[PDB]
Amino acid sequence: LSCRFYQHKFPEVEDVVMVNVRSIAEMGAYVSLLEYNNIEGMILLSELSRRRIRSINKLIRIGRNECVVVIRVDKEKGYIDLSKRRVSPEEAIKCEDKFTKSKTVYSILRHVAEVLEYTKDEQLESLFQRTAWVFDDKYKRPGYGAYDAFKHAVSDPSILDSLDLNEDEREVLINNINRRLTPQAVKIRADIEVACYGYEGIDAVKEALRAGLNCSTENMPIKINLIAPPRYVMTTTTLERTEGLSVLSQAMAVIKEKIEEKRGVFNVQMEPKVV
Amino acid sequence: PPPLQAVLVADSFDRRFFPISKDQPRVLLPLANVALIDYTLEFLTATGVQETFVFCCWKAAQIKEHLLKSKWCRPTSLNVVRIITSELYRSLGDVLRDVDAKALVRSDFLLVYGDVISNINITRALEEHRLRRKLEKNVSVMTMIFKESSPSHPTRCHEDNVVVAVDSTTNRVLHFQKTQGLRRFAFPLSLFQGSSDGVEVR
Amino acid sequence: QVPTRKDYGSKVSLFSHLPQYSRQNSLTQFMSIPSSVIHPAMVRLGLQYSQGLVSGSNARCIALLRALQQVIQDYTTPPNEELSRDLVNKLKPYMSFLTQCRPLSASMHNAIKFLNKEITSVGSSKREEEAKSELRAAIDRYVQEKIVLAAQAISRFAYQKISNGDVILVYGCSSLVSRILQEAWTEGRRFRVVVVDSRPWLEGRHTLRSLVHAGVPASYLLIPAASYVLPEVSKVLLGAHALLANGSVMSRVGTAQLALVARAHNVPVLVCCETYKFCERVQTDAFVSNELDDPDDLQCKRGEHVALANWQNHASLRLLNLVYDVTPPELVDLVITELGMIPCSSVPVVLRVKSS
Amino acid sequence: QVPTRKDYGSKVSLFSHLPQYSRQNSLTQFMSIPSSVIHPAMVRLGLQYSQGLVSGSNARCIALLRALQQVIQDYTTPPNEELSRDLVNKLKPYMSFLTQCRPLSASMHNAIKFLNKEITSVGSSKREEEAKSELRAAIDRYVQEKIVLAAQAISRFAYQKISNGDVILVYGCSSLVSRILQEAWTEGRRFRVVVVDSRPWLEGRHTLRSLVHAGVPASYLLIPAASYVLPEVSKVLLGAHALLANGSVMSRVGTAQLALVARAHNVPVLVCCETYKFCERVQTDAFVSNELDDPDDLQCKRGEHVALANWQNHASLRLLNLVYDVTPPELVDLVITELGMIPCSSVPVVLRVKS
Amino acid sequence: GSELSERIESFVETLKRGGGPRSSEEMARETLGLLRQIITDHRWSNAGELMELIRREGRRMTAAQPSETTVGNMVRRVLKIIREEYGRLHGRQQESLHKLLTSEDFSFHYAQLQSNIIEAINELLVELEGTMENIAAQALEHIHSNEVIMTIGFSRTVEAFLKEAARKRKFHVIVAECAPFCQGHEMAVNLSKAGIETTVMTDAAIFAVMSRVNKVIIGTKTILANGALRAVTGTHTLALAAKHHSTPLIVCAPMFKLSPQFPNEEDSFHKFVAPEEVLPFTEGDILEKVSVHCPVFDYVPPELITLFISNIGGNAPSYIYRLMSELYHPDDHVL
Repeated sequence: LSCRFYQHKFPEVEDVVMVNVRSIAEMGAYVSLLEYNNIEGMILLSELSRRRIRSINKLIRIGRNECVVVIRVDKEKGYIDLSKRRVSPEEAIKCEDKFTKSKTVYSILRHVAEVLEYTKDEQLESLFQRTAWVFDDKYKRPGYGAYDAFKHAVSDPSILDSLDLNEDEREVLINNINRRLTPQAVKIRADIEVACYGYEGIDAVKEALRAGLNCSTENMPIKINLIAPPRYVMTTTTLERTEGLSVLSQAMAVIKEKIEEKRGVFNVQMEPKVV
Repeated sequence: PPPLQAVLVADSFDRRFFPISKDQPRVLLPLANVALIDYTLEFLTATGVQETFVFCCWKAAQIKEHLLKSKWCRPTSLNVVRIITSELYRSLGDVLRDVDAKALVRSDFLLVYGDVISNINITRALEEHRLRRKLEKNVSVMTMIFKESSPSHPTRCHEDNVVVAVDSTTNRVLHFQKTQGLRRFAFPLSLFQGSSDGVEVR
Repeated sequence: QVPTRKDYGSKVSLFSHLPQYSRQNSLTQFMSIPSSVIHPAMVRLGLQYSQGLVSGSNARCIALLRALQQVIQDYTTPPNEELSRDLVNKLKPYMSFLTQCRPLSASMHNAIKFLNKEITSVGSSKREEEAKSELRAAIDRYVQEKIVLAAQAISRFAYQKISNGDVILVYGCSSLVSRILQEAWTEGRRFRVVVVDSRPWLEGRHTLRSLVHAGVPASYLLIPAASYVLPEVSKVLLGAHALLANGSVMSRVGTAQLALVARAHNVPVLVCCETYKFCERVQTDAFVSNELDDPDDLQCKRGEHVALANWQNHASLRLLNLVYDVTPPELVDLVITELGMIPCSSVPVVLRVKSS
Repeated sequence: QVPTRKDYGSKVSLFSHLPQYSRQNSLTQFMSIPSSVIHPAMVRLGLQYSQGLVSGSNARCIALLRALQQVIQDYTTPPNEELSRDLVNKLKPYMSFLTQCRPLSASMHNAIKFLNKEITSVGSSKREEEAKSELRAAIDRYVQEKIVLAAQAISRFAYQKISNGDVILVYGCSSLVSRILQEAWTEGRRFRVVVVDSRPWLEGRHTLRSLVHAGVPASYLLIPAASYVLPEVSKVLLGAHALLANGSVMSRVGTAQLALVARAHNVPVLVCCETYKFCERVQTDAFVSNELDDPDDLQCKRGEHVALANWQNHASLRLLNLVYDVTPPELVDLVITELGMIPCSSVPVVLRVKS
Repeated sequence: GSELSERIESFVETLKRGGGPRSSEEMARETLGLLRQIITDHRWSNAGELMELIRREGRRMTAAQPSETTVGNMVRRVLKIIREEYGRLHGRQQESLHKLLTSEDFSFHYAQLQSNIIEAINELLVELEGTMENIAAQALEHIHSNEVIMTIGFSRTVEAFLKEAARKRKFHVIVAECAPFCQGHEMAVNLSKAGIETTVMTDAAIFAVMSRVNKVIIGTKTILANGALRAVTGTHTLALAAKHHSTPLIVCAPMFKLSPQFPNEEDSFHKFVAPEEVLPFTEGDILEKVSVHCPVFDYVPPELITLFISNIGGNAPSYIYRLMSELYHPDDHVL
């Protein structure tokens, strides 16, 4: 029960690919292209490193995933020639990201096929062809297109409605997409010690706390609570932690300005951070 | 838990070093070409202390000047040192009263003197103290550190020799006294009424 | 496919990790007469390895390379395949069968590695006939420059050490030592040779006959009596089946003993070997890697009775027939190669300069 | 009959022929409280042997001889019996019990042989109290002239080998070495001593304390670091539990190792031993004859855990602590005896002139 | 920037105060990562300036703890990598007679240099991943059936060696505890959990038991220029006993433990620690007059070593001079 991650059965010249080493030979290293349904490949002895290499075991470490570009492809003999000395870190990291998103797509579609109890691999191939490759061709970008399409369809299932698989199949796919790729939950917490030893001490502290809490945006209520008599804690479970940290920093700055205006003292015990 | 803190009393409120201490504080006396304050600061830093308070009264200017040029006052030091001076200090009790007055500490700080040579890591002792405090709900107030030794060692001076009666199963101090000039030690019976199961005299 | 040869008798507990066969048991009794799985040339080569018709390391390497040239000549590339990989994949079972017939030697291992490298380097865009001809020519050049010219150079180098009126002690049978002695005698050196032999092969009679036919005065004795003749021996010249990367010399079973006894009598030790027998592996004893010959070869007739006739009946009785030993580098003075006269510790250095 | 002591734990395959007991398990659990089968002095001596209260070879021999004197004092010959062989027959089970408590040492073996020869030599016409008094006096004289006078003579002989400003390396604890060093310091020689110790007994602290109390400068280190201090060491002075007929020196486990490392550093080796510890037996290694101590003594607390706590749970794990080892005669330069300074190969000669 | 300096301070403080990282492999990995960060997160114009910066950082790190030679080895490996890259990308060594008979500057910034260097470092890190497995894979060609192996102390490389060998053969292993830090107990119990039939003894019985030992397999802390070893204490005695009985002594050590220094720095060679382990503080007054020394390392001459097993295979101690000539440059020895 397996299928290719992309529509092409064989990679084209100069495509950076994930491989998994399985043995060693005189020519080089046998591998299996993971996203091409475990077809065997070859990393040549003469392309392992830019420098002078002594042995195969120096760098291969059989049993480990590796990011290798391809130079020569021969489909009639099933010969695919790879190379490591030509890849670069940027290509390596983008290949890893592309591979992991394609793996997530394959995992969700395999789960759909399993929950629909398709024993034959041809049925799984048909399901993977109807949904993934349609969007991949529509966006003209293999790998990226499918993952982006499911990410968009997790919120609005209108795109997934155009699929012509089935009603139960569509329901299962929607449920899997909404239960797998919708982990939107983040908490930003901070601690601030603000107090004023003035005439209206408690009043100024309450006013500063209210002014800080008023800066809370929609779907992000800053639940300020008193941890210790001199120190309060701001906690807010809001997604998009990149914006949450900025919101917490702005609220802390506003509270500090309000406290300093009321002739008081304020300090930041702990900066905003995730839970 | 908050970062570990430490109160470092940089002035011994007793004159055991006349006339040497009349022109140089005992804290700045070179032991092995290195001042005692450096040794105790290194001990505090190596054991995980992240904030240190030095309370120096006698010749506090020299101590301040020496500390400011030391390694621990650099911006790269993980042990932040705060220098507080006052001419009104007369004893360690005054230092602790000032600490409570200004509320320097929040929980489970370290009390050491400015002339302590050590390499002790207090991680296990601190964990035991915190666990005991959590289980007993704020009953254990202090955990004193002792070193296994022999009465005949040169380090065991007659002045600071101490005999301690403890509960062997919970490491609780039940009685504590100094043996300066005493040829015979005495222990009250009230020790044995509570922890009759086990009592040790060390 | 080809089955596995059956172990014969009971092995020593310390040598239980090595295969031990019998000469009577042949692996070809379970293979088709017009052999298909194994090439007929390889079948004949394995048959004459197992029966002992080819013994010397140089002879074994030459026979392997000849049979391998025949295999390459008969080889035809399958459709929809590449020669540079199919040839190696086809050759591997032949090597496994040859190992089953008799464990491979260092020279054969080096030759196999050389041919694997040569085949791997064959271009994918060249004609089959050209590739086959180039492989045959490469095998011929390897044989020439690694045996013939090497032996000539080693003889020329060893002519310097051999002086007039000295005594040279040789052990076992080796073509290099015999050629060195014969050439030295031809050029005008006058000397004696003492031949040391050992059971059960008794292959020192080959070099004894060669020296007698060459006209060199010779003496013959068994190895236990070696300590008797070393007082009048001036040099100990030995042949090596392999040189290891740590300097240790792998050779016949008695060789190391001689070196030791030579060290007891203050006699210089020379080892002559060709550089293609240099091995990058290392071993410190004759236990981790060796070959157990037929135990029944240890039986000897002393009078009218054979003591070890039915040795299988005694359950606690074991026989081992070792064929190799390892000599530490501190018991060897000279190594004579086609590169020149080197110390015993320069073996890796040569291995470094022959690989680049 | 005295029950057979049970072996504790699993032994090494190469040492399966040697007994291995546990310090906690004693024979007296299966013995009458008022000792009847064996003399109370003998059971007391066996208990203090097994628990380790008597360790030194000379101390063990002296304690055994005192216990034997106590046994002889209370001995009463049965009617229609002769003392000469009845006493030996009575003593044999005592020796068996003592061997059960802990294997006998060379000094104890020689003392037993001497006492048996003395008892056999007692005439039949001798009257009981005179024979007992003669045996007691013979035991006392043997102790005197074989320990005290021998140690004095050896200390006098070793005074000439010790010069001013030299370094002497000693191993373990032995009364002879300590006496030699203290007397040499008293006479006026000035030197240093280096004390080498080994686990688990750690008995070098005894001689370290003795040297400190005597005033001799001393250094302390464990056996693995010995190869570090031998560059500055001038002589290696060792004590011997026994000298064998082939010249081999049987001693504590690290003695032969120290001799080998000292030979590697070109340091002379002196061995001090009394002629009553010379044995007619020979052995070429520490395997054929040795003693296995309690394996649980090897457990040590490093940090907060004992790595070998439940070592018997692991089926394939064995613990080995030898008690003695054998130094070949070629690693020893001097043997200092009351007869003088002799080569290591003259041990049988002494054995020839002492009988 | 600031984070790089903070990491450098943390590394040097961890080095000079106590342990960390636990394993030598992890320490080498951390050193290489720190060197990579220094190369990237810092501005240098010429290759010589980068070499000077690396020299300063390596000098500080080695002065933090001279006994940890792996940091210096990584620094010198990085310097050699820089030299090789500059020479290859600028023009086209090792002071031989050939160069003397047939007859430099490190200026001239080239843009392609830096990235290349990084790649090389990554390659280095790659061979740090499979080094232990590479060493262990060749254990079956050195252990035969019913052999008697002897080991001193705790070594992860030797542990992997024996655990891989035990999957197909039965043999006996004796472990001598390395007093005072009896770390041999941990290795003994670890081997016993694998059913290797292990025996434990104190390291005072090395000579007595060597007569029945077939092979000695040990680890090491540092391999010196002439093939000598800086090993745990008691290893010199073990080697002496093995040489006396002519039992081969195998050293299983990776290639990053090779240090181009010679044993003439005897003063800092051993690491002397508190004498509490040897003689406890509870002894009393005798501690006033007694000198106690507790070295944890000792020097083993190359003549007592039979073989060197590393991730590149087997070698003799006579070949070590070549290996370092392929790893470090002669001008980088002093650093």
